[PDB]
Amino acid sequence: EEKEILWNEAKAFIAACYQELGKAAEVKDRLADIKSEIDLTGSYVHTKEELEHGAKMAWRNSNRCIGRLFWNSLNVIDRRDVRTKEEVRDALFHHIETATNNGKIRPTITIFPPEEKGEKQVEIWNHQLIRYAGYESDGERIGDPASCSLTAACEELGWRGERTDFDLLPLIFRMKGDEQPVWYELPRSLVIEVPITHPDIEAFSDLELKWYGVPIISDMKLEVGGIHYNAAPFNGWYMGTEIGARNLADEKRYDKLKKVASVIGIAADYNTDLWKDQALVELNKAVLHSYKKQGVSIVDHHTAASQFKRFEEQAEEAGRKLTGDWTWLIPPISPAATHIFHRSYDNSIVKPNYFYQDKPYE
Amino acid sequence: EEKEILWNEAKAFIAACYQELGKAAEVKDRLADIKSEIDLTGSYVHTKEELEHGAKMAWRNSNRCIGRLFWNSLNVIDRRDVRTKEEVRDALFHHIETATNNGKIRPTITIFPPEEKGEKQVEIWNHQLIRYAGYESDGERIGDPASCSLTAACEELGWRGERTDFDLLPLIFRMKGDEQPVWYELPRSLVIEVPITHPDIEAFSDLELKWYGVPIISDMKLEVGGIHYNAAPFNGWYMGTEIGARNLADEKRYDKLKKVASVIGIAADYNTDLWKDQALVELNKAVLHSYKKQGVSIVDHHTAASQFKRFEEQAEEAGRKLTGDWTWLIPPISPAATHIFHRSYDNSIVKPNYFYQDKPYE
Ligand code: HEM
Ligand code: HEM
Ligand SMILES: N=C(Nc1cccc(COC[C@@H]2C[C@H](OCc3cccc(NC(=N)c4cccs4)c3)CN2)c1)c1cccs1
Ligand SMILES: N=C(Nc1cccc(COC[C@@H]2C[C@H](OCc3cccc(NC(=N)c4cccs4)c3)CN2)c1)c1cccs1
Ligand SMILES: C[C@H](O)[C@H](O)[C@H]1CNc2nc(N)[nH]c(=O)c2N1
Ligand SMILES: C[C@H](O)[C@H](O)[C@H]1CNc2nc(N)[nH]c(=O)c2N1
Ligand SMILES: [Cl-]
Ligand SMILES: [Cl-]
Repeated sequence: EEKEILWNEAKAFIAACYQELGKAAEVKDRLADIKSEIDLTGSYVHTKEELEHGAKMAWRNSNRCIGRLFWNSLNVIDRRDVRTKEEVRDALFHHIETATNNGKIRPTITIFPPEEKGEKQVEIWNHQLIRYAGYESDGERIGDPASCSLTAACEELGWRGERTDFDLLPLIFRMKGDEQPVWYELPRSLVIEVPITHPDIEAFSDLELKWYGVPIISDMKLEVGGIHYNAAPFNGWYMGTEIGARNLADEKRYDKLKKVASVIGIAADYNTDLWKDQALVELNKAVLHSYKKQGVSIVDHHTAASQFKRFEEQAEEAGRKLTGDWTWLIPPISPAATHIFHRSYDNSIVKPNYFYQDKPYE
Repeated sequence: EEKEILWNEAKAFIAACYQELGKAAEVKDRLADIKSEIDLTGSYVHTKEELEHGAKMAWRNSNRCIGRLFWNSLNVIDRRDVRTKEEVRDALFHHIETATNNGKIRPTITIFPPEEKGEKQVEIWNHQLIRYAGYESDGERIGDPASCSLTAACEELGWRGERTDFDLLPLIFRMKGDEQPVWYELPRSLVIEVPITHPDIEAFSDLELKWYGVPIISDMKLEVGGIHYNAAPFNGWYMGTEIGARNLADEKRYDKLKKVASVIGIAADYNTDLWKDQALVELNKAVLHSYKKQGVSIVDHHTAASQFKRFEEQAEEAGRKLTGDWTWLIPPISPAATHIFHRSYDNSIVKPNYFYQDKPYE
C-alpha cells in the first residue's frame, strides 16, 4: 500500500504540474522513469522545476491562507543537498537574511531532504525560526505563553534565556542519527524587530511592545506528489491583525488589552463601553503604523481581503476550483467589513499542500 | 410516508418533552391517544404544555442563536384559536405591545394554527413585524435595501410609503382561502424607536440615525413533533452588533461607515488607518449607549458571549448535547475577544427547531 500510495500521488501530481507548465507531452516518459525509480529505490526524486512548482501549488491550495494571490512568486530554495547540522544551521541563517531582505520581505521556502520511510533526515523543533521564549513558574509569567514547552525543552538542553518578555529562542533541530537536537543562538544582526508606537498617542511607547519582522513557519510538512518534506520552513509577511488582534491581545498570549486601554485613556470597566474593541483597533493601528514606519513589509486585513478577492477571480479565470476555510480566512477584527464574511468556501483538501505534524518533544 | 413521518416525530418529541417535564409515566397513554388521532384525522393537537415546551426546546436547539441561555423563560402565547384576519392583526398588535413592555423587552412567541396538509392557515409576508421599507429607482436608493421586494409587493397592493429612510412597513399576511394578502399600517404608539446618539461625540446626532426597539421574526416555521407552525412570530432583544455592525454598516444595507468616519473626525482614505474598524466601534458604542439611555433592552456582544458560555455549561450539567453554528455565533466585531471564537461547535440539527421557508411573493 505505501508504495502504491506513492505512485498514485506521483501520477496525479506530475500530470497536473506538467499541464500547468505546458509540459503535457512529457508526462508519459516522466511517469515511466518515476515508476522504475519507485520500483528500484522505493521512492523518486523531484526535478527542480517540479519541486519549485510543487511548493507553489501547495501554497495555492492552503485553504486557511488569505495571502494566496501571490502564490506564483514564491522564492524556492532547494536544499535537498544538506547532510550536516552546520549546513542546516547555515541554510536557516541564509533563509532568515534573504527572506528579510532589509525589511522588503520576500516570500521564501527552503526545502530540506524529504522523509525516507517516514524517517526524517532533519527534524526541526521550532514552530517559527524567529519566536519569543515563554516562562511560567511560581505564578510568574514571562514572555510568550505559547512557547513554554519548547522553551523548557531548550533549557533542558543547556540553553538559558535572559527572561525578558522577548527572549529570542535559539534554532533547534535534530539530525537523523542523533539522539539529541542541537541548538544555536540567533545572530541578532539577522533579526529585524519593530518597536510598537502609535501614530498620535505618544504614551503608547510606555508599553514597550515590539514584535519580530518576519514570521517563518518551520514546523509544517510540505507534501508534493507523495514525497514528504517534513522540514521546509516558509515565510511571507504578516497581516497586521495576527500581531495586534492575537499575538499581543489573546489572554493566553501577551494579553495586553487592559494595558492598551489605560494608555489610550479609556476605562476598562464596562462591557458596554466596548473598551476591548476600541483597544483592539488602536493596537492594530499602532502595529501597522510601526511596521510601515520601519520599512518592514506588512498588510492590513482590508487590503489582504481585496487581494484574496483577486485570487478568487484568478482561480475562476484559470478554470481551477477554489478551496478555502471560512473560519480562518475571516480576519479577527471587523470580519463583516470584508467580502470573505459574506460568502462561503469549499474546505476540501487538495494536494500539494502544507500539513501539521506531531511535535518531536513532550 | 407523510403520516409516518408525523408519527415518528411525535414519538420522539413526546418522549423527550415529557421526560423533561417529569411526566415520563404519561408518555405511553399520550402516544396511544396521538396515534388514534393521526389515524382518524391525519394529524394531532398539542396540549398547551407540549406547545409551550416545544417552542422553548426549539429556541434551545437554534444553533445560530447566541441568546439561548434564557430559553426556558420564553413567553408563549397560544393563538391556535384564530380564524379571521382581524384576529390575526389584533394578535400581532398584542404581541408587539406585550413583547415591548415599555422597553423592558420580554422574549415572546405568538403561535398561530399550524399547516394542515402543507396548506397554511395564515401566511405571513413580513420578515419582521417591525421593519423599514426600501426603495430603488432611477439610481436613487431610499431606506433599507433588504426590504425592496416586500416594499414593492406592498405598493402593488395599494400601500404607499412616504419614502423617508425609515418608513415602517405595514403588517401583511394572507388567510387560507384568500387570493390576496391584506395589509395594516402599524399604529405608531406601538412602535418604540431609538435615536442613535454617541456618549461623547455630539456631532453624531447629525447623522439622524435610528432603529426600532424590538426585532420580531415573523417568517420562520416552528416545527414541534411533526407539526408545522409556519406562522409563529417570536422576539428577543437585540445584540448591539446586529444594528451597529450590520444593519447600519453593511454596504448593501444602510452603508453608514463613511458618514460615521466623517462625524467622528477621522479620514476615510487609507485601509491602513483602519478607519472602517474605528467607525464600526464608535457606531456600535453609540447604539448601546442610545438603547440604554432610552431604557430599551439590548445586550453587547461581550455580555452575550458570557451568557452563552453559561448556556454551554448548563447543557453539560443537564447532560444535553450542545449544538451550534460557529460561523453565526461569533460576533462581527472583535470575535476573537470572545470564548466562542476559540472553540468549535457541532452544527447538527435537532428538533423542535425554527426553520426557513420560501417567501410567498416573487
Ligand atoms: C505573502 C504574505 C502572506 C500573508 C499576508 C499570509 C497570511 C496568512 C494568514 C493571516 C494566515 C493565518 C495564520 C494564523 O491565524 O495564525 C495564513 C495561514 C497560512 N498561510 Fe499564509 N500568508 C502569506 C504567505 C504564505 C506563504 C508564503 C505560505 C507558504 C508557502 C503560506 C501558507 C499558509 C499556511 C499553510 C497557512 C495555514 C497554517 C495553519 O493551518 O496553521 N502563506 N496566511
Ligand atoms: C433574548 C434575546 C436574544 C438575543 C440577544 C438573541 C441573539 C441572536 C442573534 C444575534 C442572532 C443572529 C441573528 C443575525 O445575525 O441576523 C440570533 C439568531 C437566532 N435566534 Fe436568537 N436571540 C435572542 C432570543 C431568541 C428567541 C426568543 C428566539 C426564538 C424563540 C431566537 C431564535 C433565534 C434563531 C432561530 C436564530 C437564527 C435565525 C436564522 O437562521 O436566520 N432567539 N439570535
Ligand atoms: N508543536 C510545534 N509547534 C508549535 C508550538 C507551539 C504552538 C504552536 C501553534 O501552531 C499551530 C497553529 C498554526 C498557526 O501558526 C502561525 C501561522 C501559521 C501560518 C501563517 C502565519 N502567518 C503568516 N503571515 C505567515 C507565516 C509564514 C508564511 S505567511 C502564522 C497558529 N497556531 C505550534 C511543532 C514543532 C515541530 C513540529 S510541530
Ligand atoms: N423572505 C422572507 N423574509 C425576508 C425578506 C428579506 C430579507 C430576509 C433575510 O432573512 C434571512 C436571514 C435571517 C436573519 O434575520 C434577522 C434575525 C434573525 C434572528 C434573530 C435576529 N435578531 C434578534 N436579536 C432576534 C429576533 C427575534 C428573536 S431574537 C435577527 C438575517 N437574514 C428575509 C419571508 C417572508 C415570509 C416567509 S419568508
Ligand atoms: C476554534 C476555532 O476554529 C479556532 O479558534 C480558530 C478560528 N479561526 C482562526 N483563524 C485564524 N486566522 N487563526 C486562528 O488561530 C483561528 N482560530
Ligand atoms: C456566508 C456566511 O456564512 C454569511 O455571510 C454569514 C456569516 N455569519 C453570520 N453570522 C450572523 N450572526 N449573521 C449573519 O448574517 C451571518 N452571515
Ligand atoms: Cl505569529
Ligand atoms: Cl435585524
